[PDB]
Amino acid sequence: SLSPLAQRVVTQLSVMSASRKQPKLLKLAREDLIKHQTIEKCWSIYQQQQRERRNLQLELQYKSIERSMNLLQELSPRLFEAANASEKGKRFPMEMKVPTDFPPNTLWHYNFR
Amino acid sequence: PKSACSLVKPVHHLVKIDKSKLSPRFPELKYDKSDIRSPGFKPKDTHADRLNDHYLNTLQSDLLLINYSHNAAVVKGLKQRAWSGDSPYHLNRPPKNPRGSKAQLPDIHPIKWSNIPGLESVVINCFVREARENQLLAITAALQLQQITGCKPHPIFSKNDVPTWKLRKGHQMGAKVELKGKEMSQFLSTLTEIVLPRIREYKGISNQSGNRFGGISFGLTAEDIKFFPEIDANQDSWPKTFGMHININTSAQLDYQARTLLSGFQFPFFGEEK
Amino acid sequence: TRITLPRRPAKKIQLGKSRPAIYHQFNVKMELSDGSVVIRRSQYPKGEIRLIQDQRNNPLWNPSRG
Amino acid sequence: HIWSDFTTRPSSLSIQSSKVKNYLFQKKASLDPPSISRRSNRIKYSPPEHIDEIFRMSYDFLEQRSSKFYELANKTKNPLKKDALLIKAEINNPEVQYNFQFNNKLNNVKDIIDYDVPVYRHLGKQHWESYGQMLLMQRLETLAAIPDTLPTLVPRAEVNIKFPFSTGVNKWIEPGEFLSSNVTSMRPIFKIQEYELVNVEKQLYTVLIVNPDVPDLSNDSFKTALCYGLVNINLTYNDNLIDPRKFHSSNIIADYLPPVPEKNAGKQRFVVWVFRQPLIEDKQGPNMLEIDRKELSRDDFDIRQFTKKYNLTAIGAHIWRSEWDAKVAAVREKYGLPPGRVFSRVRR
Amino acid sequence: RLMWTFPAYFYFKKGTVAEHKFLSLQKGPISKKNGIWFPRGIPDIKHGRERSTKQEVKLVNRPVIPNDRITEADRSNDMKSLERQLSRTLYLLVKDKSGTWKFPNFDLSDESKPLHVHAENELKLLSGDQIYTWSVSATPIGVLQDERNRTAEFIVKSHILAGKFDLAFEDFAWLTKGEISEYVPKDYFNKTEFLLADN
Amino acid sequence: SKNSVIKLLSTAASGYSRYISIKKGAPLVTQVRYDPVVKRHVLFKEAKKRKVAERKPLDFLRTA
Amino acid sequence: VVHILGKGFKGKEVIKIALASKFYGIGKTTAEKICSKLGFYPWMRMHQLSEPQIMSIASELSTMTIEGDARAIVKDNIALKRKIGSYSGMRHTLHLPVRGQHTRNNAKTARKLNKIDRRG
RNA sequence: AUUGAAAAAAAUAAUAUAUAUUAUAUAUAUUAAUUAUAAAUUGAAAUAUGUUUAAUUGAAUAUAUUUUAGUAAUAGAUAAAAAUAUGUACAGUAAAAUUGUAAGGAAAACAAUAAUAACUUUCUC
RNA sequence: GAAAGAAUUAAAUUAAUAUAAUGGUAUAACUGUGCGAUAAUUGUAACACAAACGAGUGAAACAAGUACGUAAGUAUGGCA
Repeated sequence: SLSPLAQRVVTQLSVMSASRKQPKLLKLAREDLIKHQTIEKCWSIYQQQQRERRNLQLELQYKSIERSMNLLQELSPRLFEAANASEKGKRFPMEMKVPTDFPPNTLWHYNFR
Repeated sequence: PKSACSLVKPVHHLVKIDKSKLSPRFPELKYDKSDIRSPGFKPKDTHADRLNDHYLNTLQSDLLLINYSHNAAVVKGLKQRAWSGDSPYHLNRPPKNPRGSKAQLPDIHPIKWSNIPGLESVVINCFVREARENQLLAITAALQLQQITGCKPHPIFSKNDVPTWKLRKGHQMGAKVELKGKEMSQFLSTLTEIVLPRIREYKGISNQSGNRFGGISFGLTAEDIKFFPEIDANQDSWPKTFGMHININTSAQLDYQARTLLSGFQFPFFGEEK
Repeated sequence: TRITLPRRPAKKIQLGKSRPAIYHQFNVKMELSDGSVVIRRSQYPKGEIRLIQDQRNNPLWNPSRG
Repeated sequence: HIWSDFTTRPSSLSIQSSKVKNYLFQKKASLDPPSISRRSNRIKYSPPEHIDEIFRMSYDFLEQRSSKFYELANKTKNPLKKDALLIKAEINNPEVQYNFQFNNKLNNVKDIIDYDVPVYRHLGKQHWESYGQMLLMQRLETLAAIPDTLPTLVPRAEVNIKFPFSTGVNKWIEPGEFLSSNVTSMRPIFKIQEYELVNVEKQLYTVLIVNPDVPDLSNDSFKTALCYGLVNINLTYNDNLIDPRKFHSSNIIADYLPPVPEKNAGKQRFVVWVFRQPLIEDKQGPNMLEIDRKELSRDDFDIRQFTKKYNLTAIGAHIWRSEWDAKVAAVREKYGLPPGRVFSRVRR
Repeated sequence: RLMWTFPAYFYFKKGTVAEHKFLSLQKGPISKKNGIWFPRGIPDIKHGRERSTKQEVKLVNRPVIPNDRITEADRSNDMKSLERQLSRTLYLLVKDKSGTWKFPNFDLSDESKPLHVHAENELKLLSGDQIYTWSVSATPIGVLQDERNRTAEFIVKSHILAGKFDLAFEDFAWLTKGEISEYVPKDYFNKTEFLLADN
Repeated sequence: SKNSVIKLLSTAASGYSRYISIKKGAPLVTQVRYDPVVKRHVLFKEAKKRKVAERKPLDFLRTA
Repeated sequence: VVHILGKGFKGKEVIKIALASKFYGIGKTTAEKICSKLGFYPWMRMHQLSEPQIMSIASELSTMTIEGDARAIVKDNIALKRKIGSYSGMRHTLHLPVRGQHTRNNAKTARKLNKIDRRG
């Protein structure tokens, strides 16, 4: 009927498939449904607020930068030129790592190079 | 059929009739997939995404600061040129195609608080070419992909036909999976930390790699996939591992911006940039 | 010649009744080369893993530091 | 805690059921849902874990937001803005959501869903837009009741009709239904549910049922026929069922003549239109209007011309459509209308 | 609740020592049996799981024990330390001859070199080559300006990567955005609030 | 000669036949059309007994 | 016996030499005391290894230099003189007696394996 | 209906049950199921009753009884791979080209490649 | 200021369409899809188009029943 390789392939396929592995549908009572809706809506609102806060902050930073660069242009042309360069190949430093869940054994390195 | 003449009749009102809602056929389908009452419901925001949080906190501001060019105006792309009306044959003529390209190119905007570059989507294209002989290899590749991602893969089929390579048309051959949001972020984090350091002579992603507009890519060999912890868990069940292409899609206007963004997430870049 | 698994009749998923594939996933703790632990969701059943070769002990990822 | 206060706020914003309210607001998931009436089913049921504390936090968050909105709402002077503020404050209230979703909107009981309350009215409007309004629009366009009678419609009020007096059965007419001559023998009952902010005391309404498809053999075309005409009707958000109780004999500009389609004349559209009166400033009380009853004719009726004359704006519509059956002759006889014509089966 | 069944048949092979341990760890679901009332409905089972409920699956050789997120420095409230807050963005503040706190100022007399580079050099000089910094960009984030002293302080952004600071300025500290408000003046804070990350 | 003609007879004992054309291996055809004689639609089965290529039964249930 | 150091082995197979076999970075004496430090009773087969024990086994091989990791070291020692003026480099590059053996006749062996990355 | 936990109802739909009318209505009642269907010496597990440990719980463990496991793809109103080419209803847009990308190359697959005025909704200074 | 939607313009009929060539095609005929599998039905066909005739082509409509669609409806085989 089937080889051992064929069997193993079928098993692998099954791992991915939804055939006889999935539970019943999540039914709720009307009160429960409402509670869920209120949870979700509030959360969504909170997320929107956070986005606006961050977005606003970014806008403020941009405005400050603009204000700075105009001033620099007014005062010292050479300094302005130096500031406003193409940073095409700018690379973030490899020490600035993505913050983990829990910290390492040695928290901070005081010596380098 | 009395005729094939298609011709949508005009209306006498501005109300937008959603035809789906007027039926009683698919009552479960009227609910949004986000809604709890839909069978399509899935808990989306299950836990705090770490890479995304990092981007929000540290990187995004830094990226904005980098990308500020003073009084930078919009750079319009190559577009379809109109004809000068110096002849009456120009009068209903289609526009001249773009200068260098056949297809139109997008406008490059200055980076401000709104349009800072960020990760948009990851796609993991795995086309196993031995599966022209063995269909079961495609299945195994799809499983591997699923294991790696925690996301449902989609089967790739042979779209073309060719004699030199023993390839038919309409044959299942490997799989793909578009990661988005938190799963994608996790996958990137795993790539940065676990997998890519275990690749021996790994210099990084090439600086000559990428789209013209905010898309960067690279690929992993069958040797490299055995470093993923899910495959590592049961390497026995992964003898014939399959390589894969990894298309990272950013919200970057240009490719150097995208590269910079990826560097922020601890991706090394080695080659000479364009 | 071509090795295949021959398909049975497909099961009709009705419109609206399609359910999203929520695979069984465990919360897995990865301790990297150094003692920095990180939680990640994973399909293989192993609550704890400790890694030997990571970015946190590779020279490319930190140039300054049988 | 603004949503627990009911000094200034209406009673309708609370849940009237006590058990349901208790279930909503508890400190642990101990109680079982009042919705599940049967014990065995309650036993079987298991709500999702941790739902209570999070729900409470969400309530607090949205309650705070509502309170903040109210701080603005009371300072506001202009009425539409104030209403909008009120809506914003209370729309995310769980209790009002429960009330609206799970109790009838058509024949709303005032204590549960009060359409005098702005939030509930907004909810009702949204519900109407989701399905019933779209359906009505489709039936107007497909049947060709808009351009044939009255150019366009911008649906504002939800209009539902009924024929209670003829047969006995209770049924709200779905737009574009085929009703028997027995069903539509005696007059209908309207319900004009208004969702916009409007002056309830001043604003009058007119209702016109028009039959565009009565055949005129001189013209070799059709003509309109005003089958039923009411004017100067007073609506209120909750008190809105236009019945012989409400309107007086003075309000009837053309008293109900029934659908009596001729044999082979075809299907006849009867499309009720609901207009609101023009509102005059510097005049307290409801501004009436006089109709020249000799000028307007029933056997031929320019609806558009009439609208132009009295400066009406069509807010709502509904439509049924009648064709010939055996009982139309009986209906005619009852009303004292003539025998009724019979046309050739072929449209030659 | 919505998750699939764990496909144990794949990850654990039948008739193996590893499977047996997993089985022992697990506890099975109650099956349906004729002539009995199940008041929580009849058991719906497939691959050995109650479909009606959530499934729980209980699982050098060493237990992975994570380190405490709060630190010794945090406990002591040492403001000069870099390990004192691990979940927040710390910013270097400095106290001058007067009682005021502020972000490190430096006089740019030469104006030959670029501004960010000069800043970095000044920092390095202050440190005694303990610090290891990285400028995010050559562009200045903002300016602090005033009428009494006709000056213009162009603010650079830069990231401490690996080093001490430890040292004209009297004292210094490493603080979050919330603590800087307490330390620094109100007007100054208003000027430079948005530059700092909230977390 | 790749197509032929059968004789779909009417379930109702009327005699009405709706001759249609079919391939050589014609999945025993059964069409539901109008039987004027009996003033109603009805199913039409083949008349002469022909043959169908060994068509495998579909495995709706999982087996072997 | 299992996937020990990836390319593992089989049971019944006494570990001592088993390591000398599959592994290339270790063999003979090295594999002998390699078990000694891990202290496994000699004449002990793979099937008997208490998985946890293999863990130590693995780490042990990491400590010293094993696998084709050393294949390269020699490859470089070869390339070294080869890169300098070295009769060997010719003998090695051409595929000829690098040990100055019978080029005239018995030299097929050299031609068969002796080459830039010899150990193939 | 029977146990847990600690007066009633009121949308919508669906099912159940009834009854009004030359009106597919209403009345009360409750919220089932929603990826499945034979055939498994052995795999797994649940319950009921058989021995030791603190009447007695847990453990082991044996017999019946069953239940599971026959492991298999689409989870999307799918959308230019192959599959049905007549009807209907709903919905969407292709190809080419170029910058790419493990093997990959002229020729596998995969990703990206026009414009946002206005309009609405939500947050927000 | 931001998101999200609804989309709108442009471009396109070069793709594709059961098959030649032309004509048509995105308002899509083309593509995906649910249902279905019935109208790839049954009597009278006016009236044109074409046309020597025999023939051929479109087809209103009347009547009987079927199918799908909330509905408007559409369907007497296929874009021609």
